[PDB]
Amino acid sequence: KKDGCIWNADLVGIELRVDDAVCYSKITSVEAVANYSAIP
Amino acid sequence: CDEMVHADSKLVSCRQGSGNMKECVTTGRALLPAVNPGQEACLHFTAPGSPDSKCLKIKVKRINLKCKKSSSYFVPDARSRCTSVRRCRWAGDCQSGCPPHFTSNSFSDDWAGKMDRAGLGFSGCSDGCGGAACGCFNAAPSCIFWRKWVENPHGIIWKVSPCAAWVPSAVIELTMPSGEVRTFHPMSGIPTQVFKGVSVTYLGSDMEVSGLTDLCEIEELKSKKLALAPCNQAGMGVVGKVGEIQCSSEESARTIKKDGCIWNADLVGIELRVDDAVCYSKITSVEAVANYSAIPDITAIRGSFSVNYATCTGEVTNVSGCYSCMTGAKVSIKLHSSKNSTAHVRCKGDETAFSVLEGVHSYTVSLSFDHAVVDEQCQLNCGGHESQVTLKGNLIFLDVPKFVDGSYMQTYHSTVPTGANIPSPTDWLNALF
Repeated sequence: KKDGCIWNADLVGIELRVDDAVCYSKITSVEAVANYSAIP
Repeated sequence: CDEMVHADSKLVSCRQGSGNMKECVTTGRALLPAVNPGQEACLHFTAPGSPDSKCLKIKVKRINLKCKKSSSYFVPDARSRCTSVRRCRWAGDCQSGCPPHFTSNSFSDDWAGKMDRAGLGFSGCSDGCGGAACGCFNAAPSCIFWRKWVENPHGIIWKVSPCAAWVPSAVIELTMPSGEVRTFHPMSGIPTQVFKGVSVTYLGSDMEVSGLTDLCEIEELKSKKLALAPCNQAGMGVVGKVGEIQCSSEESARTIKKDGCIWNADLVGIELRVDDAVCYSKITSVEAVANYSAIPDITAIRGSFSVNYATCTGEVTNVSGCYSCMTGAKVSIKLHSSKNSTAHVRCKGDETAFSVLEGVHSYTVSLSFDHAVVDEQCQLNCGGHESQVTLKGNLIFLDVPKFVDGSYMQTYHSTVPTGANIPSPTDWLNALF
């Protein structure tokens, strides 16, 4: 809800059909995407 | 299920809406290890009250390598048609200097402005024939107006997406404690979050990864077959790529009428003559232009659940054979219970927990386990504790008992054991000194 935080252009996966559109996404979780250590 | 992890019910907030059966609402986070393919994993729910509890079964089916549709675009089959209305000067009265501005949508010259069966084709004048040969008797030359259509009589449409990556993913079926079964495909190599009902599943272990070049998928709407290509894609049609017309409505993918889809500058082959213009094209079909092939720790996060809420006997019947095989041996138990309920672990089984569910009759539900020797003791299954015991000789991967041929070779191997040392001892005295 706060304006300070900032989106990504065309990040969210909207795709169309003959009737109505469905949702997908291409975002990545913080874990296991680029992780080089884990604190003991 | 062989691997099983119980919840962390320390989050306790249950409203006693009904006294006979309780109610509760809870959430949290869980960390269950990845099960082998072809088997289902469990998740046990606990309540401070004893009699009632539920379960949740997560079934895996396949391991494969797909990638997520970051975009989506349609491609019609372009064709180039072109018309020509040929006024001559003082009869079309068209300007001596051709108007450098051109109205690319209306064309008031031929019937005002209407729907154009082309997607933003261009406009222009031309050189001028004038004299007795063209016959309208004026000396000065005549401008000619031309159209170009990008058209599609009977299209075959392809939808394409440039993931340009490959990460492992699997097939998951889910079992809500209520009894719902909803399917979906989680991209569990990437921390994607698929939404359904109350729960969400996410990442696993990428125990193997591989690399591959810039390729992505081509699929046909009539479903001829499935095709693969270098499959370049962006917001615009770059030179020499597979996809030139990139158009974003299937219901408008037959004709060319939606604005979303985007042309190429000077793509269509209009050429002039002394009378009228003719059509050509330089577009390339998807096939045989750049084609490089032709196709022949799973964990979940919990939302605000909708958790819901006597005498019972076990009465086993038989035992099967497996120890140290990746599936385990299957055991059958014939129970009856006056209520619909779920069971729980045998403490002395010493291999895995339990999560059975029964109807109010005498049935049997069979589960998989492995052991060196059968013990089968100490289960707090259902309602009350019962201590039933089984006995059977389990089967393991061993040698062949059928013929006992290895017995004969075992007797032959132990041959002249003392003889060699006896000859060695006498030679040892000579060799040492």
